[PDB]
Amino acid sequence: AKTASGVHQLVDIYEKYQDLYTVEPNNARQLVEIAARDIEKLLSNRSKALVRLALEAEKVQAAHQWREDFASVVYYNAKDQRIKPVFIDDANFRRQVSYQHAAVHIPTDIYEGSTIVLNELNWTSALDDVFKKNREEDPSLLWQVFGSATGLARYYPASPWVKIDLYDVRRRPWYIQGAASPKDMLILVDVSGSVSGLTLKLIRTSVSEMLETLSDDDFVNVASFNSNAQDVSCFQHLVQANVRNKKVLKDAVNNITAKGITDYKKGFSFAFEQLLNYNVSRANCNKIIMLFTDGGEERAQEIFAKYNKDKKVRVFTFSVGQHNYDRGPIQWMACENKGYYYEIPSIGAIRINTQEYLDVLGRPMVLAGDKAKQVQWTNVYLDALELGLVITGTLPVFNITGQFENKTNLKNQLILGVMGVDVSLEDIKRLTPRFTLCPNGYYFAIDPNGYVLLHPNLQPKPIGVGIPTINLRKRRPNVQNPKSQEPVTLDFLDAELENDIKVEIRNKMIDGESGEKTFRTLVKSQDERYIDKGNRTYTWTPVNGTDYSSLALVLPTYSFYYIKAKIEETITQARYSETLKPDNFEESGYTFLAPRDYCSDLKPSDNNTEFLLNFNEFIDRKTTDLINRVLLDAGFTNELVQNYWSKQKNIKGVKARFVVTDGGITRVYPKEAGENWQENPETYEDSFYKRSLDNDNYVFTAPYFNKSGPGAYESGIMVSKAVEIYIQGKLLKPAVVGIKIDVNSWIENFTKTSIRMDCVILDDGGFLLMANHDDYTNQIGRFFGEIDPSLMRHLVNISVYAFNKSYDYQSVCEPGAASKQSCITEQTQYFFDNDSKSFSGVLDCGNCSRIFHVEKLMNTNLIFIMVESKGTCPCDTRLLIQAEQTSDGPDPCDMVKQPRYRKGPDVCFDNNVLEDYTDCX
Amino acid sequence: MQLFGGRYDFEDTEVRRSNFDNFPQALISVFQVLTGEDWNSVMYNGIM
Amino acid sequence: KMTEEECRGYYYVYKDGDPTQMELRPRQWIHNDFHFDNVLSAMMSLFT
Ligand SMILES: *[C@@H]1O[C@H](CO)[C@@H](O[C@@H]2O[C@H](CO)[C@@H](O[C@@H]3O[C@H](CO)[C@@H](O)[C@H](O)[C@H]3NC(C)=O)[C@H](O)[C@H]2NC(C)=O)[C@H](O)[C@H]1NC(C)=O
Ligand SMILES: *[C@@H]1O[C@H](CO)[C@@H](O[C@@H]2O[C@H](CO)[C@@H](O[C@@H]3O[C@H](CO)[C@@H](O)[C@H](O)[C@@H]3O)[C@H](O)[C@H]2NC(C)=O)[C@H](O)[C@H]1NC(C)=O
Ligand SMILES: *[C@@H]1O[C@H](CO)[C@@H](O[C@@H]2O[C@H](CO)[C@@H](O[C@@H]3O[C@H](CO)[C@@H](O)[C@H](O)[C@@H]3O)[C@H](O)[C@H]2NC(C)=O)[C@H](O)[C@H]1NC(C)=O
Ligand SMILES: *[C@@H]1O[C@H](CO)[C@@H](O[C@@H]2O[C@H](CO)[C@@H](O)[C@H](O)[C@H]2NC(C)=O)[C@H](O)[C@H]1NC(C)=O
Ligand SMILES: *[C@@H]1O[C@H](CO)[C@@H](O[C@@H]2O[C@H](CO)[C@@H](O)[C@H](O)[C@H]2NC(C)=O)[C@H](O)[C@H]1NC(C)=O
Ligand SMILES: *[C@@H]1O[C@H](CO)[C@@H](O[C@@H]2O[C@H](CO)[C@@H](O)[C@H](O)[C@H]2NC(C)=O)[C@H](O)[C@H]1NC(C)=O
Ligand SMILES: *[C@@H]1O[C@H](CO)[C@@H](O[C@@H]2O[C@H](CO)[C@@H](O)[C@H](O)[C@H]2NC(C)=O)[C@H](O)[C@H]1NC(C)=O
Ligand SMILES: *[C@@H]1O[C@H](CO)[C@@H](O)[C@H](O)[C@H]1NC(C)=O
Ligand SMILES: *[C@@H]1O[C@H](CO)[C@@H](O)[C@H](O)[C@H]1NC(C)=O
Ligand SMILES: *[C@@H]1O[C@H](CO)[C@@H](O)[C@H](O)[C@H]1NC(C)=O
Ligand SMILES: *[C@@H]1O[C@H](CO)[C@@H](O)[C@H](O)[C@H]1NC(C)=O
Ligand SMILES: *[C@@H]1O[C@H](CO)[C@@H](O)[C@H](O)[C@H]1NC(C)=O
Ligand SMILES: *[C@@H]1O[C@H](CO)[C@@H](O)[C@H](O)[C@H]1NC(C)=O
Ligand SMILES: *[C@@H]1O[C@H](CO)[C@@H](O)[C@H](O)[C@H]1NC(C)=O
Ligand SMILES: [Ca+2]
Repeated sequence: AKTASGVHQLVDIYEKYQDLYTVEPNNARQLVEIAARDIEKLLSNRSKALVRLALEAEKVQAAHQWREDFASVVYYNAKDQRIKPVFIDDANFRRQVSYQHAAVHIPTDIYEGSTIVLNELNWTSALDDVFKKNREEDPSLLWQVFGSATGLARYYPASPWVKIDLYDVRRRPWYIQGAASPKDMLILVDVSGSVSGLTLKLIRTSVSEMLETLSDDDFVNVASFNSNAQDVSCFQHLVQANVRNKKVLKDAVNNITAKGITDYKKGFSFAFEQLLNYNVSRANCNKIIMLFTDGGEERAQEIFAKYNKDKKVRVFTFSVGQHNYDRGPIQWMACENKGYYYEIPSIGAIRINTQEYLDVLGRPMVLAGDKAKQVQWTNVYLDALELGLVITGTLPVFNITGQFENKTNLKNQLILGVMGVDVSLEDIKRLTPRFTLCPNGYYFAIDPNGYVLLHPNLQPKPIGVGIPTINLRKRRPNVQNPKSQEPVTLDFLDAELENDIKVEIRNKMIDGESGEKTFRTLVKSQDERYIDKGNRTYTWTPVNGTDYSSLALVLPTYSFYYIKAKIEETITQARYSETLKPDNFEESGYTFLAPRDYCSDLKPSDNNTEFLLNFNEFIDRKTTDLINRVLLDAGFTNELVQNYWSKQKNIKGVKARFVVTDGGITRVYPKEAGENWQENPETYEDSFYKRSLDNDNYVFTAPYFNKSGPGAYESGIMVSKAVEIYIQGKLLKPAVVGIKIDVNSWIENFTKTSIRMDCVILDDGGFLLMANHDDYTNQIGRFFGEIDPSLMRHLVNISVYAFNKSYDYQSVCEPGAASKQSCITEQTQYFFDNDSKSFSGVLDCGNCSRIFHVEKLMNTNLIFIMVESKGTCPCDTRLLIQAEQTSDGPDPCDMVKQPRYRKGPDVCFDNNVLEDYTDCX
Repeated sequence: MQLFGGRYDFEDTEVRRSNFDNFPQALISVFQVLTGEDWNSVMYNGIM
Repeated sequence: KMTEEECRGYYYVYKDGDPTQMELRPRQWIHNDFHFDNVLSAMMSLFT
């Protein structure tokens, strides 16, 4: 390893050129306080661009007139009088964009003409000049949008829409938070004998549609009332309503029987208990009870007289179905208790009725129009127009038409709509430098609920389902199968490894003000195989402006310092570019260049050859710190070719050498065997480069088996060493040099060392490197519990080498029984625990005995086992299986019990002495 | 009204509308069988 | 919808009441074919 690589010679290279550098600090605290000042300014400007859409949106409403007939309206109707304007290709939006006319999206449920719809296209044409101004006030803006209470939606860039499209903007995550407050909600399902048949299937449906209008500040709990009132939920109190906890209740709802006697008196007395307590958590805000019965001959005056003295719990009742019972008392229940009775005839009417429930709760906001205009940011979701992960900012729009003059004031209440301006996370991730700071380092951000904005494993493909059951006997060769308007709300304690130290970090970061902590942790390696253990130094600050985020910068402790590119000779860097041409592949090696940024580039879809040739052309025009670094990187890896690898020429051995540096230059030297380098050319998303920087010794990685393709005897295994540099009392780790061991050659040493019994060269990770005995020589790189589990189940039990079992929430699997779906998986990851590299044992599986002796090698990543036998009586107990097994999530009934620390918001509008509740009805 | 008692629940979306789930609904439905019109739909729903 | 102005466009016909199996139709007035408007049209329906 010391000879085949020129690591010590590459030490000689960085130590040779004492010029061309100035090692600069990171300070950390300084980088985060600077980056916090930028993410504020990002939100500052977009923040206001709602404020121009709110003020000029209200003014045109006050002068509208209300035209009844229409003989004059010329909009776009983005699903196909009508216009058909030009389209420019763009890369900010990766689609066709218009810039000159607003679009209009109308749901395919509601249109004719309509005196309601068409009259609202009249005045919302006036917004477009305000739309057009902010583009020229500020470039790089994403989808501005006016949603509306009647289902309309206008958005300025105008792109065509993305086979049956449901998409109702009145139920979309960003429209609901900006039109309400948090809700302690409680759904009660009448389950007597009177509801079997048509009215059963509706409630099973209508509850399942109600839970999708929740954000993640809302709380629910489902309580059938019957003879007695119980919670058919396994919760007995209020949940937090994650993505997850909403999935629990739907399997509870879809198995409700129907028989017994209605009472409404044990039921409500069970219900007003639940919204009390004040022990668990709750949002302490607009308390809703919702009552899904079918009619019943009771004005239950008693319970409201005992619990609604103060009238601080509003009651939505709904009646479903086509029973001929009384709808009498139920209309009395809501109209007294500030409710708003609605009625669900059948399927199809369900989507329209369960969304108007939010407009009723907007009544305290419309009575407090001075303070209520704050920008409420929704957390994170995938946009329906296919842009990536976006974050929205919302601000409601009121129907001020009667102010300071007053007037009759009939509908001085319910709002018009919600203005929205979306933000990409890439917009954020270009503010967050991740190119000076050591691939295990990364910015990172947490919302007040404990959810994530910038952890680098967000990865589109939404989360969190049980075992994804699909039958194929139920479907038809037909309809589109909806695309889950579900957000992507990842827990911080599930984005990484859970630890007693990190929970202290998370609970302080979610509200606190400064701080930092340095400690020892387990680190899950990328494309999970491997857990390392190392040190981290990481800080946090809240955003000086809003509270709706807080940053944090994770650092390896050897990463305070970095290399400054500084070339002031201009001939030396041109010679370094001369290395970087493809003409010199026999000279240097296949030199590959990671996709990075500058002025006018593109990304290589595996045509790194094209990107390199595109990159070659750039400096030839020029004949700003990333452009200088790669040039500075270019010759320092070249001198390992011409001064150490040029003098060797295809030894007894190696097969193929390689050098990965940060700055994105990787070189494989023979270049016939290099073209097979089958991994990621991105150094920061590279797997072994990061792992190599953690350890201070040699790292062996076992490739997979079958994997897609020729990773094999063809390939071999991988060696690595981080390169430590001693500048003037400092420690910098720029490069990683790798040797790719020819396997049969390393059999040939392993064979002749045996002749001068069952032995396994084994890694950390339980992956077979090599063995004797020739049955194992084809399995190479398979986890050894799939080979000899009787040893391995014993071997961990007589320790080293232990395991954690995380859960991943975004991997995709194959559905079971009763194409590609995301599902919650498990991941066993094996690691070393304990020192004292001498582990002997004597195994008796049962009725046959045999001998262990396990020897960890020194200054490297290697387990060497000597086991003696196979030929005695066998022991096929099980298989310790790595990889990912599709399984469930954690127990939700017990995760809720010791819940998870967090904070709610601070507005909670409720209960004006004004309002006046006579509508309902 | 005692043999069929409004047991016409079914859990579907089709309007099996000649139910017996009242008194005068049962009176009209019963008359239908005497005129011999459509007493399949009546009967098929009884045995289902 | 019940009314002349408010009944055009498209809507959702569900084959059996699973709210995923969702299909489209245009909607319009089905004038129900044995109508009582004119006394000529009435006697053709009292005949049935
Ligand atoms: C496993 O296979 C290896 C081949 O990849 C063998 O490695 C070779 O071992 C030689 C002696 O053991 C080394 O020779 C030394 O090389 C250095 C410079 O490389 C010279 O300065 C030394 O003078 C020279 N030693 C002597 C006595 O002259 C090779 O460097 C080394 N590597 C190669 C050829 O790539 C291992 O020997 C082999 N293991 C066994 C047990 O056979
Ligand atoms: C909503 O639609 C109506 C039309 O249905 C738009 O009203 C039109 O408004 C313009 C100016 O706002 C009027 O133009 C003026 O016409 C007079 C002639 O009477 C002319 O002398 C003026 O110099 C000016 O050109 C136009 O008459 C009027 N249309 C009708 C049919 O009355 C209205 O602008 C739309 N709303 C928004 C917000 O754009
Ligand atoms: C914003 O608030 C104002 C509050 O007045 C709303 O204006 C009112 O809207 C109603 C809608 O029904 C208008 O009623 C209509 O009146 C015509 C007049 O002949 C009648 O024929 C119709 O049948 C209908 O009932 C009412 O006139 C109107 N008020 C005034 C003073 O014009 C306005 O609509 C609200 N905006 C939105 C988008 O809801
Ligand atoms: C949570 O609410 C319950 C009410 O259900 C409270 O329970 C009572 O606790 C006191 C002591 O604090 C006992 O003396 C009572 O016997 C309990 N009630 C009943 C009905 O047994 C409880 O205090 C609340 N707080 C916590 C932290 O649990
Ligand atoms: C928002 O950030 C500014 C700038 O950091 C804060 O100003 C700090 O004020 C303290 C005194 O309380 C000084 O000791 C710090 O040196 C200041 N910061 C800097 C970078 O110099 C301001 O206090 C923050 N806002 C709030 C409310 O805490
Ligand atoms: C990526 O793009 C380059 C184009 O520069 C491809 O290289 C060419 O491959 C074709 C055959 O596939 C040869 O005939 C050409 O001579 C190659 N060179 C050039 C300059 O065109 C490369 O194959 C592409 N890779 C993939 C996977 O498509
Ligand atoms: C994940 O792995 C770590 C390995 O350190 C486990 O942490 C140790 O747990 C033992 C007992 O289980 C304690 O005695 C040690 O103090 C822990 N060490 C550290 C560094 O925390 C952890 O328990 C594992 N978690 C799971 C779920 O398996
Ligand atoms: C916000 O807008 C102002 C004025 O338009 C501009 O100076 C500033 O650069 C913008 N913020 C960012 C982060 O670009
Ligand atoms: C109802 O179905 C759910 C989901 O399969 C299951 O968890 C529950 O135990 C079932 N209850 C009964 C009584 O079958
Ligand atoms: C982390 O740093 C501490 C002190 O600098 C050191 O004792 C410890 O060995 C380091 N962790 C590892 C895994 O080396
Ligand atoms: C892949 O390896 C497995 C061993 O688990 C083997 O059963 C399978 O046959 C291999 N794939 C192919 C295509 O042979
Ligand atoms: C393995 O560890 C478990 C942990 O409790 C222990 O109960 C068991 O005795 C150990 N196995 C053996 C063979 O001693
Ligand atoms: C290492 O493991 C052995 C048993 O495998 C145990 O007795 C010993 O205490 C361990 N040492 C440490 C430092 O944990
Ligand atoms: C167990 O031991 C007995 C002798 O006591 C032997 O006859 C038998 O074959 C053994 N069975 C196994 C499964 O090892
Ligand atoms: Ca009843």
